[PDB]
Amino acid sequence: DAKVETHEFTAEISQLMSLIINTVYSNKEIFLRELISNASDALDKIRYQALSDPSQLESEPELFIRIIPQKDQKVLEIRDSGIGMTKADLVNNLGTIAKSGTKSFMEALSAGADVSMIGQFGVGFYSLFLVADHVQVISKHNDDEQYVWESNAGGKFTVTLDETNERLGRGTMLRLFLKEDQLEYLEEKRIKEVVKKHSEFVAYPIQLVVTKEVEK
Ligand SMILES: CCOC(=O)NCc1ccc(-n2c(S)nnc2-c2cc(C(C)C)c(O)cc2O)cc1
Repeated sequence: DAKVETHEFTAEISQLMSLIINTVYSNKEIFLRELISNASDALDKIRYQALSDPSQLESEPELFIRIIPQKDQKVLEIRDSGIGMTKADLVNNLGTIAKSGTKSFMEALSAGADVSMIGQFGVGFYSLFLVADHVQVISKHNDDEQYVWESNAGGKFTVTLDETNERLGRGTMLRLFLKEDQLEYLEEKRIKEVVKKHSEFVAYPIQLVVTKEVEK
């Protein structure tokens, strides 16, 4: 019965989340580019460590990004085998500590910036609220157990020891609970379109998991 630890977002991050979840910006599909870039960055970090110490890869030898539609749940999962995040990393990097990126980006938006520039401010993760109203971040770093960070775009998030999801081995899986009007991002054809348009230059395989009935 793992303790659910509740934490408060810094005010700036709560402010940014509210802006994104409510914005009517047109090009919502850039969320996927931002999340694939975060995955690629985490994969770059384990590759760097493994160049010196190859044993760091033994927890999951393959380096990949994997997109898993869960149609019945209205959930889109994005998994990577990058370096992952410890419990402390999840609490520190995903809410409690003000990122400079938040304020500068919000000022840029007020001045006319395109929401698509969010990654240039280091806060591209929060673009998921363009298409989702709830997210779980499941992560496993070689230095810690597997943990789940969870938020509903409010001012609070939780961190819980993971006793309910598939083991990642090493890496991170985002579970996006999609809005009711954004279910196109569960479709194979649409996902492929978005990946090919915005994520052509990625050094890791981008795998798409598709479920089909075996016909008679
Ligand atoms: C806190 C917001 O920061 C960002 O939006 N991007 C920078 C970033 C990129 C990768 C990681 N990361 C590391 S280090 N290990 N795993 C990840 C990771 C993080 C995310 C988001 C939750 C930030 C992700 O979608 C995928 C990841 O592999 C952390 C921060």
